[PDB]
Amino acid sequence: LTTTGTEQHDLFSGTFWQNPHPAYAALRAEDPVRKLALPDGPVWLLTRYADVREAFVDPRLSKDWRHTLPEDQRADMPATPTPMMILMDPPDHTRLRKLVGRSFTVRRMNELEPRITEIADGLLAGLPTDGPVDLMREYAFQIPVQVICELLGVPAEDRDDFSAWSSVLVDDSPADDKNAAMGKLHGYLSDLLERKRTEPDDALLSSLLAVSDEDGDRLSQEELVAMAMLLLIAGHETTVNLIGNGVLALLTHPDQRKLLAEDPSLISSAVEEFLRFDSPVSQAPIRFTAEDVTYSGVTIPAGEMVMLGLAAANRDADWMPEPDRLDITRDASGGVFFGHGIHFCMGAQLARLEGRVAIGRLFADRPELALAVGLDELVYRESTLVRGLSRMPVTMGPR
Ligand code: HEM
Repeated sequence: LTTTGTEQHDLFSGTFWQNPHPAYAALRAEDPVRKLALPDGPVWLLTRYADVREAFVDPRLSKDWRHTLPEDQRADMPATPTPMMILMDPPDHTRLRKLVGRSFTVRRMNELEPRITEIADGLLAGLPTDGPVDLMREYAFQIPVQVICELLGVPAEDRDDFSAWSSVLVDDSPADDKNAAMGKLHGYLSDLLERKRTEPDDALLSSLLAVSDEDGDRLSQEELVAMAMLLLIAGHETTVNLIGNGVLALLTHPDQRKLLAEDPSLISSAVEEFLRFDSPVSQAPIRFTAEDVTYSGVTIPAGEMVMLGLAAANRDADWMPEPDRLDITRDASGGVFFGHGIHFCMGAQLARLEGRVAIGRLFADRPELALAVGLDELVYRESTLVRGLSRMPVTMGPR
């Protein structure tokens, strides 16, 4: 629907998709705990930073879908549709992350910088010198999935096929295409595991197979494929939009772009602001209420679905002073863009690394980069959990 009073802004419909921020601010001020009638049913939205951050660590906001279901029917059901950690609660979540963390290390993420810088340069060389091009499809879409390929150790021949299948999930609409692309990804990854079981290498897939703890416990076929699938889902579309929204932020702010060109080393700090200013994960994945929770005088009953407004919260003036202004020189301190608590983005370090390499190399390579269309001529994807551009037409300019 829409907001109410003073002046009303569209929600998850119409004008919302071009700029959801005026709508986000109205909610924060007038209506911060709101049951929203969506296509996929009724979900609650928390928009105030303080509530969002609290909700993240509150155990009463569970990742278990069974909390919607009555008492006597929960014994029947699995805790998860697939054994992914983002859908799991403690202590099951604790064991899974502990075991994957033995392979998906901050070191391994950081070790990819040379391989990341290669992928970026390869696409930059493949972009035209003269004339307009689509920066989303021809650059922004391509970096993350190829980083994910290097991570998992997907064969070089099949990398372009892998890239295409994942892009169908990122893409706007068709559902059957999204359901079948999942199918041949899940097929390819499961197939790949067994090939790495007899021919191992230095890549993450082969690394995850051999993982043990103190007790001698490991990962089975189910969990390994589910982790592979999650790494791709949670790390492709999300990273694409950090690159996308971040480049947009610079092109639509001539002052800040001057600051970065005159001082390239600001890029690490710049990424941090792009994540706060225009958060690619607009709302966090669904949480379910185990018991009744109260926020801003509104009680969400037990069994309801809750989304945490990350993009909204990151512009709360109670947290951040002058929060609508883009300042790359800022100090992040507690941006809920990577989440907060037990579920905090497990690939967050890879995400920042890809963020600085993609955005930093591009503006170095193409200093006279410009938008090819007006800001109101830009089209965003109409998806709940994402803020992101379907296309970004840019002129590369001379030199
Ligand atoms: C800048 C881009 C990214 C953003 C904004 C982002 C955001 C998030 C957020 C908000 C969560 C928590 C979801 C929740 O609490 O419901 C999350 C979880 C996760 N992200 Fe990311 N992410 C990004 C990139 C990546 C990358 C590159 C990877 C690695 C391939 C990754 C892997 C994960 C995983 C595995 C989780 C689940 C952690 C857990 O629950 O134990 N993400 N991400």
